[PDB]
Amino acid sequence: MIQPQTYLEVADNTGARKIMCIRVLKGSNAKYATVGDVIVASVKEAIPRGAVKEGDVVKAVVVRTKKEIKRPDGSAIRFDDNAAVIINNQLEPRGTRVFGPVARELREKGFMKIVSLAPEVL
Amino acid sequence: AKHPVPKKKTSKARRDARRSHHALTPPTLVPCPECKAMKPPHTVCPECGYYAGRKVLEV
Amino acid sequence: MKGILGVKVGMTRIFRDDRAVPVTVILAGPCPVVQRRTPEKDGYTAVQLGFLPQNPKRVNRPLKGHFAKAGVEPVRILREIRDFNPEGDTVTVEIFKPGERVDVTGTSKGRGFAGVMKRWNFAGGPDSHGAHKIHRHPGSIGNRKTPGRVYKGKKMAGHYGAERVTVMNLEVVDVIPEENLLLVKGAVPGPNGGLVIVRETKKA
Amino acid sequence: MNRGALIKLVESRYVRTDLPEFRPGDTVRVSYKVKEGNRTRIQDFEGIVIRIRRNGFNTTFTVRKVSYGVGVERIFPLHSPLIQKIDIVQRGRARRAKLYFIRNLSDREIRRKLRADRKRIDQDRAAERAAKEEAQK
Amino acid sequence: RHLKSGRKLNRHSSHRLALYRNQAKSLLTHGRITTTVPKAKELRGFVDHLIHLAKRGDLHARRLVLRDLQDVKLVRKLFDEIAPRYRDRQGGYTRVLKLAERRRGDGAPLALVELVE
RNA sequence: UCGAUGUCGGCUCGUCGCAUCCUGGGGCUGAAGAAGGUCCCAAGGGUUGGGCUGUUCGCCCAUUAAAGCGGCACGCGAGCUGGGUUCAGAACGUCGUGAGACAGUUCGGUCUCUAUCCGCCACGGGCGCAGGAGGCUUGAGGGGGGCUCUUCCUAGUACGAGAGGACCGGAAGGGACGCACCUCUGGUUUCCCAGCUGUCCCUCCAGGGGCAUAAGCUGGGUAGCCAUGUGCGGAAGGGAUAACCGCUGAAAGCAUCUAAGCGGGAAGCCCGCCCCAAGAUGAGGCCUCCCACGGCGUCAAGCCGGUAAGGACCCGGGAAGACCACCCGGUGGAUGGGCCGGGGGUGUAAGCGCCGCGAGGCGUUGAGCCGACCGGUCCCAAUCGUCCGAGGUCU
RNA sequence: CGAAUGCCGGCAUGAGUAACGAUAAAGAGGGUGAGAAUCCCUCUCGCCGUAAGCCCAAGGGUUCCUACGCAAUGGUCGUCA
RNA sequence: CCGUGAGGGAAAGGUGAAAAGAACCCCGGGAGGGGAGUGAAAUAGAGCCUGAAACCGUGGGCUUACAAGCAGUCACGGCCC
Repeated sequence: MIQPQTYLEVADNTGARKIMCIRVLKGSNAKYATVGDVIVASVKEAIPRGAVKEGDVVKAVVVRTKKEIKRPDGSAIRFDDNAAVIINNQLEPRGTRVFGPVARELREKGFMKIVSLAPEVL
Repeated sequence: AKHPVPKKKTSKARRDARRSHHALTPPTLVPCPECKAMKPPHTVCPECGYYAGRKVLEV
Repeated sequence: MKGILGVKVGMTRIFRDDRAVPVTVILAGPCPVVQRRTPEKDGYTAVQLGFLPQNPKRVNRPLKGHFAKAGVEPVRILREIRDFNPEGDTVTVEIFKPGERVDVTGTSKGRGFAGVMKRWNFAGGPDSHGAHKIHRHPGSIGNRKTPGRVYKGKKMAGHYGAERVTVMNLEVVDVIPEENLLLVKGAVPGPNGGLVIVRETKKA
Repeated sequence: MNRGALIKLVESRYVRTDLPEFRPGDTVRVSYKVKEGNRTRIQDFEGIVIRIRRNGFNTTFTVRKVSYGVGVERIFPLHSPLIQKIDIVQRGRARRAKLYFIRNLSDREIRRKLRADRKRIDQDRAAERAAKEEAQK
Repeated sequence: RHLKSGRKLNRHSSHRLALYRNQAKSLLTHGRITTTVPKAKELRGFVDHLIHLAKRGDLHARRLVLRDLQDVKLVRKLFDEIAPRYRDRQGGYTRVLKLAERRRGDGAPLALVELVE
């Protein structure tokens, strides 16, 4: 459950490290975002050079969360952080890598490259 | 005293009428078998007591 | 309009296809039709069914052997089932098939003298900043000289729940004739052991 | 009527009697994973069991794993698409039932807080029982 | 909707326990106690449990009863002269009957509690 | 209205108006398509989260289908706030010789436990419903609810000066909101289990208890109550219309949706759905029960006294409940309590054996303890009883 | 005299309502007596312990001890003070 | 009684000619009653002559649970003396 003001760790080599949610792009009033939901977010801290400077305002897609994801089959999964991946408006990732696991919910949500690029889909 | 207060002295009419449901119910009693007496049900009472059971004092 | 008296027993989940489906089990013991209303004498048509069988012949005034299966009329009394007129000797669960959709009516749990902001979800006062005896209170309830009154229907505090509730269009997931059992899509008014009635749905 | 319960127990007929027993020790096992049009691909999850939550049928259990940077905690029904379940090291000998304390303090601090349970292992010796005497005894 | 759940209670934890105990000692001592109905009604199941333990008469059970009663003299009487009296009786070793009229004081209904037998 | 009508804004709670910001109809268009513009009909439902200021409002960030404008004493302080305004203290700039003064600034500054009437939300008592009962019902009439976005298929095909992209029809996903639910997930779980410190005590060791909160502290945690969890809902469908579009058609040889008639046509009206509901004194219906004058008035209660079917009281209780009410039991009984089994929580008790100098460690042992949950068992307790209550008015 | 938020007095209403003055905490068995949750005794339980324990100043002025009492006082009760 | 003090400053009359002030019995722990008794009188019984009103009771008549009110009034009709 990500909401505006939540900080999110980034899981790619875009050059950011922390972004912080400013809106969730679901409805007109979607309260929280979860895996596969896209969000707007300000960039909070970043590595010297790269695509993403501090205070750039970017779109990312939640790929891990702290609060569990329930599955149809009754099962669940939970990460030890909330992470996002940064994306360009037409919904392709900007980076070239992605670090750490990702939830398979992104597959149904049509995030193929990200999924390929993960080391492990949980 | 402060904020709300009564606005008019209340009629004897309206008073006695509020008290409509104030009348008490007479205590509910029955006769002690094995003893000539009127007690409430479900109670061991010193006119008698019970049978193979505890009570005041009797020979 | 099918329908049967029954008792909420409680819930678990099962697996379908490859997914956990929560279900509430209902026992719809066979229901001896003990009167039929006709439009002729009663005005409207329905069938009065009976449910929980056992009884130490506590039949006094409703001796009403009148219909065949007066089989000592049911503890849990008997209810009608509006427009419905079937094989006039008992209603089983064979009545239903898996897949079918049903409306379920029972009795929501009795919450007692509820607050507003439970009875209604009201916002309640701030836990801090502002003074301190109005945290769970309802705020204003009006304007001033016009209308100089409170409206009918004002959401306020009081007896909440312990009331009829019909939840609608539940999947029947499986039917065990053998045991007069019945599985649906979980979450039916009322507590376990509790009386319910179970009718074909309204999406048609 | 009489057993509000024992009725419901009757419905749970998707029970299992094939899974090794384990408890907050250290199992690892498979799944089922949909994708690619199919409901095929079995994938293995591999971890310390953090907590079993008992309730007959629909008792669940949960498994911790360190995937790359991240911790991952899984939660399992104890039933249904779980093809196999065989366990790694019945260690723990955890002094306690629920052991979430390891979330905060995981690394080698785990290892020397969750030493082997030779007792349960040494009865898995006895359970070796692979004397090949079928059609022979 | 407080109450969908077991065991009545006025006084807070520390002091309510203290009451079941001080009633237990007392019941086991004199064999007859006189109390307000509710108090009596709860005291019933607290003692039955102790009595039962005493019938099995193993060291553990003695230790186990000493938690609530703290007195060895009394605990003995229990294990040696009370718990034997049952031994052919399973459950319900305690009786509670109400009395007529209350206290000129606050009008509280009274019951009495007996060890049965 | 000065023998007092608290006087901005905020919050909470709403309800109304339409001159409509979305959403539904529609006519003009300088409407190719898509997207606008403009007016007409239409509030049913909606109308976001932040930064700045006490602000109203406004500007800005990110969204959105949309980010409407008003009334209700600039709605709402016997509901809260008191930031501003608005007492006494202090300061600046400024005016006055001064004492002091300024909708100019600035820092600070007491907002009252008890509701009598009306109103409103709940729940009962009385009586009536023209014999007396126990059930099941009908629904006059109320209330609730009414939302909306995306993606895809038709088809990149009608249309196109191309550089985009429909109508109609068909599918699959979301967002808020509403009613219910505890299987899952996630909380609490005040004594269910374990571990810990200090001290006093029981009994010296071991083993326990008190207090460190109204749980000493810590780690877990059933039932229940719950949302972050789960299932459902708005509908389909019918009817009458609005703006609007037509058929046939005179008065008026033509023309005209109209004067006679007839068709289309809105998220709007009515019905359909969910809940209340016969005090609907207009007190309804059906099923089934009990029926007799026994003794006295002016002759059917306006009569008492026993009754009948039934019903109270008293008692055990209940996911019912402030009390009341409701529901279920009362020995023909499993209603609570106890006990037993199953679930479940804790996570190998004490004692003894062994190992180590010892703190300890192993074994016995998934032990021992063990609330509510699903059950069983007459061991304990619902003993024994009483009081009500038709005897049935007229053509 | 009917009004002066009149003056003195008595008696209403709110009302069997709010309250009964520290959340340190009680329980049982015996006595006593017309009557006892409230008095005496005992045993369990809790609270204070640079005190809520002990001793002195000031202030108060018989509140001290004992025997009788229970109208009133004691926020209930009272056999106790 | 109030106030350190100067000072402030109430309330409260009435048995009957005579106390003849109610022995004794009864219920009650007493307080109070009921009989007896005194008296011309005891609804003269002791803050007791007279004993108004507010206010609170008990009994009796008429009357009210589908009506809306400055409470009265005018008219009819019923029931009661």
